[PDB]
Amino acid sequence: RFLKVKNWETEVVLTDTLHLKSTLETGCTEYICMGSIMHPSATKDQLFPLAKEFIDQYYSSIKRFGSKAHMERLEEVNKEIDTTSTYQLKDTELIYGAKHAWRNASRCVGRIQWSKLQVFDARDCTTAHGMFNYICNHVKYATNKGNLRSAITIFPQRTDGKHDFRVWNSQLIRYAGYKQPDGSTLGDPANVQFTEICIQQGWKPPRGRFDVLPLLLQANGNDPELFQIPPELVLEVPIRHPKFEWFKDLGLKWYGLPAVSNMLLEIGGLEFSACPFSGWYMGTEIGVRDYCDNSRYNILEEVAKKMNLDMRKTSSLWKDQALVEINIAVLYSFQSDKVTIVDHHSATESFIKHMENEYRCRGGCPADWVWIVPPMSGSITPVFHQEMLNYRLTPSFEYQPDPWNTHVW
Amino acid sequence: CPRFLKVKNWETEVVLTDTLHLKSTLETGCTEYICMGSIMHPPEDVATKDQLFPLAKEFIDQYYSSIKRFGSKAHMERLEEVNKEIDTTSTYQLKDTELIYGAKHAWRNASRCVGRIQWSKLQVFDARDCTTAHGMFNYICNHVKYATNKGNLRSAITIFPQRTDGKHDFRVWNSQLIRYAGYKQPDGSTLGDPANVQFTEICIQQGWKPPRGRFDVLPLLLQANGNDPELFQIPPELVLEVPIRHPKFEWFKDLGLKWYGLPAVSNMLLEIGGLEFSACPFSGWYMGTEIGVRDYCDNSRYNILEEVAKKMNLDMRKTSSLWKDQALVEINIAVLYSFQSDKVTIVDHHSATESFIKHMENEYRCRGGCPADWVWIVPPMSGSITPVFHQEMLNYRLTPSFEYQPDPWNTHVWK
Ligand code: HEM
Ligand code: HEM
Ligand SMILES: CNCc1ccc(-c2cncc(CCc3cc(C)cc(N)n3)c2)cc1
Ligand SMILES: CNCc1ccc(-c2cncc(CCc3cc(C)cc(N)n3)c2)cc1
Ligand SMILES: C[C@H](O)[C@H](O)[C@H]1CNc2nc(N)[nH]c(=O)c2N1
Ligand SMILES: C[C@H](O)[C@H](O)[C@H]1CNc2nc(N)[nH]c(=O)c2N1
Ligand SMILES: [Zn+2]
Repeated sequence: RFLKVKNWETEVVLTDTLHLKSTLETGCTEYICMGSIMHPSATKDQLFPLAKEFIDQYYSSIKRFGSKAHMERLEEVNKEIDTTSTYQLKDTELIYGAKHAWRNASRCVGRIQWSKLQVFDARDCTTAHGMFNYICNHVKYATNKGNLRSAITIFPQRTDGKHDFRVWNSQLIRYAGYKQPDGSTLGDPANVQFTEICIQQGWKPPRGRFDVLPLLLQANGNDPELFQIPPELVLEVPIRHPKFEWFKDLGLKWYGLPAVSNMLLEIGGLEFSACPFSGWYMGTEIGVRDYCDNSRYNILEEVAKKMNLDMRKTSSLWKDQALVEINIAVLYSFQSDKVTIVDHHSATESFIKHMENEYRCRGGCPADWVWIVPPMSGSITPVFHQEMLNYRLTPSFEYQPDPWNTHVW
Repeated sequence: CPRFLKVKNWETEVVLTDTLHLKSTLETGCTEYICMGSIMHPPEDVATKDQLFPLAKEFIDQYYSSIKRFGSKAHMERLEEVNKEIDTTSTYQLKDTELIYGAKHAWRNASRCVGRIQWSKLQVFDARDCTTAHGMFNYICNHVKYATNKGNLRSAITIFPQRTDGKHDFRVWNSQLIRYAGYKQPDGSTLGDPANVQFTEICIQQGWKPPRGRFDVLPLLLQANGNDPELFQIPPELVLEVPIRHPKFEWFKDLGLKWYGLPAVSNMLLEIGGLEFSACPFSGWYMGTEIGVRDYCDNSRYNILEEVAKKMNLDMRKTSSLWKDQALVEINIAVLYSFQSDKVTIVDHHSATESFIKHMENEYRCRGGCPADWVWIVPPMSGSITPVFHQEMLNYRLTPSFEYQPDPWNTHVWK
């Protein structure tokens, strides 16, 4: 059936037809909704229909469905799955597939940009040194001296599952975290385990509060190897406040490049287990989650001190006041340093515009309200009031197991 | 369906196990292929004899389980008596004990409510003997007075007679017992609460003389036994109101804001053992953000961010200055301060969400789960600095329950 989504602020109703194209499960049933669950629950035989479906939609998008090129491609893929139990994507198909995995990513508020994605083909890579080279070039290109550019680098697909390419870092650029003798934690507490895996592999930690982790790279199922990203490639921003001159003395910094490296890109039944991709930050990612999550850098109490706020009762909203100032600082700092960043008002506004675009030209836009609504000031952004439908379209970005749980050394 | 479902808290790493979902009784709107978790709402006839039997037995079984008398002589007798009632009259009547149990559990089961730690402390007023709109008015006035308690709010529900053939419904036409009027002007501006223009126009048609002010309490529009609804003014002394001021900004009181103390939902349907109570107004107390963020700062509501931003002398040219967010916090500080100062019960969103987590954990432990709607439970400001943001939740529908129902002006057959 045709499903309707309403905006309760504008009373705009949109009609979703696109959902009729899904086949992958959401996790929900008619009786139980798993909308807030973060991670809900090949062979030649399985591979061809998937390949067939992807090839069909590719030639549908370039308006040549049933064409000779289309027919020959379908035949081509058949013989190759037949004789090798896999197949290789054409360049045009790789690029199409990567852009549409982004386009279909229901948890991403940045998708108005989806067709502007620089795709780096790294499928000829064979070694960790090779991966390091490709990743360094990605970082340099994407960073672009502050004028950030969306990019994805795609390493060889899975074959037998014993020769996977993996970036072991969850993101390309992150700060180390150290368990202190006295029980506390220096740096990013979320990364303590990974940091210690790096130390155990020979990494000499500076034991500072913002130490860029090394890359840990696995090529063709081999033991991973360590590499330091050259520092001039790692763009960082000191955080200061436009009114509070004491804010710089907190000693805060962050990296300019958000780059997810632990996901799996699926295209036409092929699995790309190493596909680091990057964009630019929304301010709240740093200001709210990275800095103020209790399990992260956790700086609210400190900032509240310097603001001289009364912190005895929660109903003074002292946390809320500190939160807003921290996020003002982050936006101000990046902007002052000419580093691309978007505030959550601008981003969610762009997303509503994007949704409208997709409903008109595509018949829908899969979207995960739980992830799209920002972690602060939710209802004064327009996505809070926007009904969204969530469903799974392929090509897609999927989660995969942590490498350190499925790798025989 | 799997017998055990796990939910994780991503801040504390606490994992909880849900078995209660197995008792799910009707549908969420989601399917295997689409999730409607952010959809707000995903024939004038009634339940037949055959439909009512299993629904009644299900509820009676559950009641006698709760009082540790499952399988008792009293249990088997009640089943038999209920079965006879449905067989001869094609409906049945709940005992007072069962009515109270059912109401408390409809609240316990309400997946969109963050205040459920309080669910067993609910004063139930049995108004099933009511026959006229004047009588409904008396019952509602007593509810308001009891629940308000001079500012020491007490949660309460008043239950009017159940549905019979569908042509004799009791309805409160008001969506909430206490709301402010909205007035659309010829030039397109709105006075008062813009959300309430439609209902306000209905009241005016029915004979209400409008003060045409910014905070005019609407009259009750009460429908008894399927008759045309009738208008009543709640005695102003029963409507507790709080003027909004700010502990630091002396100019904040100059905005002339106030709000009412008692949040009371009156447009929902209470379903117990297959019986349908189409008029069941219930009330609790406010969480500050309901007023401070939604009523005051929604663009479609009172929309005061701009005016407050100006008085705060904020740079309002770039959104990236977060002037809106800064004003939002100050407005919500003002609301909590004004309620506390006047000793009217209110809870801040930090306290409420912390209590809810403790509640949820206790429910998983004693009941095997706690259905919760994340989209509704997480507050409309500062989401991730509240613990519920990081809590995975399962949403499913248990009965007894509160359900939505059509607006009565859309369905009513005028006499
Ligand atoms: C260009 C600017 C972009 C912006 C402003 C943006 C914004 C965001 C934000 C705020 C999130 C939530 C992140 C979190 O809470 O962990 C997110 C998630 C996500 N983004 Fe985007 N993004 C951008 C680019 C991209 C690109 C280039 C891709 C892929 C080619 C992408 C794919 C995804 C995916 C798959 C997620 C979900 C991640 C997960 O499930 O953990 N995004 N995005
Ligand atoms: C006692 C203090 C209570 C608190 C602090 C509280 C808190 C809340 C809040 C903040 C909401 C969201 C309302 C909205 O955004 O429109 C809500 C919804 C709800 N509450 Fe509670 N509540 C309380 C009492 C009650 C009682 C006494 C009942 C019923 C007996 C109840 C049943 C419900 C229901 C059914 C909803 C969903 C309303 C809808 O779908 O529009 N609550 N509650
Ligand atoms: C439970 N949460 C654990 C967690 C903690 C941190 C991160 C994370 C760390 N560093 C960077 C990110 C970037 C997310 C992102 C990706 C992209 C492409 C754009 C963007 N704005 N933001 C995410 C992810 C997950
Ligand atoms: C689409 N949203 C429209 C809408 C607008 C206003 C209201 C509303 C108006 N006045 C009062 C409320 C109270 C909701 C509530 C009920 C209860 C029992 C407790 C509580 N804290 N809050 C809700 C509900 C819905
Ligand atoms: C579209 C979305 O479902 C809608 O705006 C919801 C979001 N969450 C909410 N949460 C609460 N408590 N109250 C609401 O009215 C809403 N509105
Ligand atoms: C339990 C819940 O699903 C989890 O905390 C989610 C909520 N929404 C989120 N939204 C974004 N953008 N990122 C997140 O990590 C989360 N975490
Ligand atoms: Zn769902």
